[PDB]
Amino acid sequence: SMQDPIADMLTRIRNGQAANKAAVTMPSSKLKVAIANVLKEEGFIEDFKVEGDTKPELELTLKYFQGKAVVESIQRVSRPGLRIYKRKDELPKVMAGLGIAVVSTSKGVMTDRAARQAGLGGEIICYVA
Amino acid sequence: PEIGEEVIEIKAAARDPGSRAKIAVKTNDKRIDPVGACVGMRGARVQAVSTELGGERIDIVLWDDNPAQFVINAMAPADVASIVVDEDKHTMDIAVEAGNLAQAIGRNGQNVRLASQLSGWELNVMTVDDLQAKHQAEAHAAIDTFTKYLDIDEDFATVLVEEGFSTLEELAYVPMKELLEIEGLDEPTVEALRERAKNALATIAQAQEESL
Amino acid sequence: ELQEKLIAVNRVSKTVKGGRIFSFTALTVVGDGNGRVGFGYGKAREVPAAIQKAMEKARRNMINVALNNGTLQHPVKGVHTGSRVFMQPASEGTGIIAGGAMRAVLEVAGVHNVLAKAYGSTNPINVVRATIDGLENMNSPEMVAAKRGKSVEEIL
Amino acid sequence: TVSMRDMLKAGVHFGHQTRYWNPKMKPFIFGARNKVHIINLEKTVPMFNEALAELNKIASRKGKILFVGTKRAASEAVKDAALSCDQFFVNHRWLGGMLTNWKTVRQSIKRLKDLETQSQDGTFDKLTKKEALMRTRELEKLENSLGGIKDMGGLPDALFVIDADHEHIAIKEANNLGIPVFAIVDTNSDPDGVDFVIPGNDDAIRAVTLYLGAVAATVREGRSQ
Amino acid sequence: ESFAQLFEESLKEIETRPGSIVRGVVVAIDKDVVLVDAGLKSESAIPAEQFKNAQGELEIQVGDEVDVALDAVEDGFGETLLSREKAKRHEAWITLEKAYEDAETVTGVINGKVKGGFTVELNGIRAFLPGSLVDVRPVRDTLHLEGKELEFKVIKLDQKRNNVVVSRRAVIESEDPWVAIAKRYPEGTKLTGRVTNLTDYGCFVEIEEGVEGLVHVSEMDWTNKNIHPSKVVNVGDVVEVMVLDIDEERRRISLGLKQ
RNA sequence: GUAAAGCGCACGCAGGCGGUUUGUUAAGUCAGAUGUGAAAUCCCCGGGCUCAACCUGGGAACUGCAUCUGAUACUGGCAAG
RNA sequence: CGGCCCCCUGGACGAAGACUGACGCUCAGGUGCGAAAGCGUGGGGAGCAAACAGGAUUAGAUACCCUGGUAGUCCACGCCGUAAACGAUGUCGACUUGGAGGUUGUGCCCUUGAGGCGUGGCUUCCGGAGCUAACGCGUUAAGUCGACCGCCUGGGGAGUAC
Repeated sequence: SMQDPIADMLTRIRNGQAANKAAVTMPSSKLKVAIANVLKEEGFIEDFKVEGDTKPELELTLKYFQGKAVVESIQRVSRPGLRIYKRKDELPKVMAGLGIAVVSTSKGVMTDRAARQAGLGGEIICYVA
Repeated sequence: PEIGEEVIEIKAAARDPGSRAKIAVKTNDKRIDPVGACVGMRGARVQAVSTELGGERIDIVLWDDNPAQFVINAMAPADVASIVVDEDKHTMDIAVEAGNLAQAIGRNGQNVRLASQLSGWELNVMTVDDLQAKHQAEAHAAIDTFTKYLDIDEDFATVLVEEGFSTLEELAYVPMKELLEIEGLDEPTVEALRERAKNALATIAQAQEESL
Repeated sequence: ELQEKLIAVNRVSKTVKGGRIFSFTALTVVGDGNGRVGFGYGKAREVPAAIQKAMEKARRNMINVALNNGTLQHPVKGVHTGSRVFMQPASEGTGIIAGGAMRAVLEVAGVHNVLAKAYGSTNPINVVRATIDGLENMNSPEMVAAKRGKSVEEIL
Repeated sequence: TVSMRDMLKAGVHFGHQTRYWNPKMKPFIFGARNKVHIINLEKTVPMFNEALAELNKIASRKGKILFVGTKRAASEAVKDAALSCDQFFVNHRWLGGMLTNWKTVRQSIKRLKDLETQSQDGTFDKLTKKEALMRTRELEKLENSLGGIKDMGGLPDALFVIDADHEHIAIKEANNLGIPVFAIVDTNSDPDGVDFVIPGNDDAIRAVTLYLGAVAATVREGRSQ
Repeated sequence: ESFAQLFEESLKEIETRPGSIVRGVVVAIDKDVVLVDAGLKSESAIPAEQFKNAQGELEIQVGDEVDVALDAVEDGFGETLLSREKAKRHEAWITLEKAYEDAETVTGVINGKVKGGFTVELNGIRAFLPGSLVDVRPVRDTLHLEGKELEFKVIKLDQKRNNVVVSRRAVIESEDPWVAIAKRYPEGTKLTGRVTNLTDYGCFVEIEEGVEGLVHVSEMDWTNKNIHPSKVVNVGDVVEVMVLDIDEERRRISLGLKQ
């Protein structure tokens, strides 16, 4: 059964990048939306678009720089089987700071740097590079 | 042997036998490295030509692409930073610093001729400051010419030539929409001021009629 | 200017009607002490000829690597067939902490400071290939900025 | 330069069947007519123009062009095209490693040249018959194989090809060496190795001729420049 | 723009599948291959034997136009099924024209009954007939001057199997294959059938409304085993064959050619 | 899959995991504080034995536990969809 | 699991709608089904055939071959619980280029004809990216991921002893 929506998102994105798909669509969720927004802010994607009322569909638009994809790597870290929660000091650095780590915090979902700046940790969703 | 089996693209060989012999070479991007093959293990083959016909300062430059990269490569072995261009006689104006000019110029009558035939035309070694000096000696002149072009009032002309790049000398062929962004652009009049400059050119041709 | 290291040389056999024909394989690697690196794997009936071939091949099929000053830009993994390799940027003075073929390639590459372990197989050929792969994929800050449409200070 | 109507007349828009296509060509396909793929001329034309411009630029800097077609339908035409602009060509079977293994083939060229000289300039006749027949046969072989590229000297600076899938060996060689590739690529073909792809009917004779003629004209222009 | 889309549907509108629109201009002749271009993906490898008329020499130079046939695409490279079949549609149209006025008038010269019925030939092709049709009455053209010239007056046609029998004389006078498969049966009814594919043990001549015949390898000639059918007859040609044997059950009508 | 390693196949309790929206809670989670976490040991900056080991001042650390005050994105609970 | 028929009976798929409203996935223990051989009791017994007997072959022939031939194979009700019980590939879900078929639905289309254009289910082969020690797998993954379980830790001794 479908158990982890976010991870499914990330896999879809990965597969689109692999296959040189322009855009990747999937059912929408708020957490998914926020993640997409974070990615866009962090520039791994061009734009995201949710559409629909009863069952809305998130549609991300993937990014390709000099042929190859932008999202070099994208992994979940927290997962239903095994959750990961980090305190602000302990927060990670993806690719020695070049990549990002999406982290959900009390004040919303943000990149690891942003969280560090804020002064708070939380659940580590995914690394992106 | 790579050059012999068409692996080291060797165009011209602008070199002065009996002194310095610097020459650039191109190659089909395939992990070949042209200069490297010409040099060898610690200048293995380089030493051969060094003591071949006589003590010569042979040099190899990694040709990049087109003639623009040939300019810098012709200034080697030294440190080029920038260069000017033109039409038929572009005259590569070498732009380096006094400190690095000592080696770049090397000898008054040696590296100034060896690097002159490098591109096939001729080079004009200059200085970083020299470039700027001549650079400004050009902004004032599309203006530094008794202003024989458009002409209207002078108080507006100063404020227009402040923002104006390359004065107005034949600037109508450029973007005719960025001067309308200037604070003060009602009906097409500045787009008309440039037309006046065009008329001034015709007036200059009429002056040629006055002299021919 | 280029420096060249023969990593290994190995005798390999071919059985024929008469008996065993022996030959020699030479694994070399070359580099300019900067980003640029290339390995070559030559074969000949005699050893010196085989290493000569290895050098020739290495000199061609060279690859560039984006080095932050003496070390790497971030931890990087690279694999090839059995040899799976981890290598990690390190502070000036630490030197090349790496084993075997891997070491050699790093030195010619002109990296001076790394912490580096070869998991899995340590078959010199495969492990050097894996190293090269890890070095190639490694991107720089400017590169990622360009990829992503940002400035370097935005990425830090 | 080359108009769309002319291409349509030639039969460029036609492309291979629907069981023989390549999904990397899906962009370049427009539709499928009578279970036959149609190439999108709207997307073909601009790129063809581009490719022409690049070829012209190459010519301007005194670039060496190699014209490859071994389809044996358009071998005559490719040779004609090469000659019109006095460039080089391989209208018969491409020798495996012609470019990569140039140095060996260069000897081959030299032997061919020597044989030609013997035939023509020497005027020595008086050769043992069988031996003379053998030398003649060798000459014919070498002319067929390396006739166009004999005056080439080194390695070309660009590579025009009539079929990518058919000449994939040449393409691969060009890629290994880094020579620019200008390929006519039908729906069945693989354009990944190609630098300046050209979606067009490699098979049809008139279309091939048209492709060649425009290429030759732009080479001549660049030479004039 | 939609220029191209409109053109695509235009060019759809101005071609059809079968060999109907005489469009292919002969753009290269050499012996033994003619080639055309009917606005198809490729040029047809035409035989010379589709295009020589009734005495053995060619008739069309460069630029000449005949339609070919379609609905089969790309055996690996190329385009068509041959154009004489197109001529068969014109012959069918001429035969149908009879219906209008109840009399199709041509020349028809029927010397001898292949399979009971005199063979009647229209200009290039020769068709086979059922017995009654050669003669309106018991007149029997065996006493007429050999290969005589009258006309063809249609007595019988099979309407799915191209067997058409016509009346040469007497100007004044004016599932489906397998249930009733007893028409060409009795022992020896000969037929005019085009061969389709020679499978190295066979030839597969099969013409008579969706059946299959095999003249396989043993008869074919008057040599048994060293024969290799491709050498000895043809590809795609109408020949002498007769039944010799029928299965109505395991649908193997085993024709012969040594007759 | 072939190197050791997918139960012969199913159903299914306990257990593990759980679509989507809103509200609420605040258990998990995070932040801050307080209490404690003996001294010695380890590490940092110092000092004293001629140096060192050794001795030694101050810090840091002791990743934890308990409480109180917040945060509520996520996980959980409860209520409605 | 294979001749037809009838009776009782489980599942699958498609077509539209209508409803319920997360009721789901996985599963240690547990429970059930589980080829062939084998066991028990009672029936049956044509053919075949472990065992057995004879004839050959052979150095020997406790085999292969031949002639016979009993358990068994068949039925009923119990037990046994294992097989290279194999796709040597756990189950469920999602995503990622293609081609050629088979089978079984179903929508439209002049079925003008065996057809034309789609859209579902199951299924055979080839092959791309990717993966793989390679062989190969390749939208039915051995690719990219998530949930749960089972299992492995050098060869023998040993899947044996207690």
